[PDB]
Amino acid sequence: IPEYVDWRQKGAVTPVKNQGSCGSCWAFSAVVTIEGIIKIRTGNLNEYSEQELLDCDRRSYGCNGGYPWSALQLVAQYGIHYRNTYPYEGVQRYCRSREKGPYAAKTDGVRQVQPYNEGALLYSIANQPVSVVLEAAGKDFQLYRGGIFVGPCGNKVDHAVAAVGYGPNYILIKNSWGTGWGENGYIRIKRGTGNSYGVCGLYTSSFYPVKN
Ligand SMILES: *[C@@H](C(=O)O)[C@H](O)C(=O)N[C@@H](CC(C)C)C(=O)NCCCCNC(N)=[NH2+]
Repeated sequence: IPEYVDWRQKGAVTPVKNQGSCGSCWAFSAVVTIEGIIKIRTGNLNEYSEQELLDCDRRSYGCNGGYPWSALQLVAQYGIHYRNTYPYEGVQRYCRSREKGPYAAKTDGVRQVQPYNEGALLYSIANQPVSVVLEAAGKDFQLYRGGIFVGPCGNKVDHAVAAVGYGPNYILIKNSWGTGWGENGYIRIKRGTGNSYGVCGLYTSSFYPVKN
């Protein structure tokens, strides 16, 4: 795999979103990987509905949090609507997939990256955007304004984001806190520290959709 991967340069990343007050990071995370893999497989970049995952993933808890892997299973089992048809409301409502006609996209499945393994994560990111989790509760993460982030942070992972690239000394992360946070909405997190958790627990739990 190359020394640098940046899926934004391959036109595989949609603009940065702001999840707002709702704890829907897991659905934003999931959607980034769906948007990425649909572009990689079909050549079209589209935006898909975080709101639909929020309303329709019964394993998750709406704005109270959820599971990227569960949302990814939803999309493989059923599909997902365009974001324009099922726009983000920042509040869990009832699942409106049937009202909004046929799904715009469907995946074939969900894989887990083998946890606590930096090379396994980078291999996956070389192929497509990957849903990853990290500890975002710490003030240093929240006030991040740019640079390679090394922490301080612990391993109490609480926030699902999407890795859309990496370099020699960082993993490139699309966050869902708007374009004002971090590096236009992105964070570069240090890798290769020999901490198998990853910094801020980045290697704890990573998933990507499969599409054939
Ligand atoms: C993340 C966010 O929106 O910033 C959001 O709180 C979230 O989805 N958190 C996850 C943990 C990460 C995905 C590692 C989470 O807390 N998942 C468990 C479900 C939420 C707690 N359960 C209930 N019933 N409230």
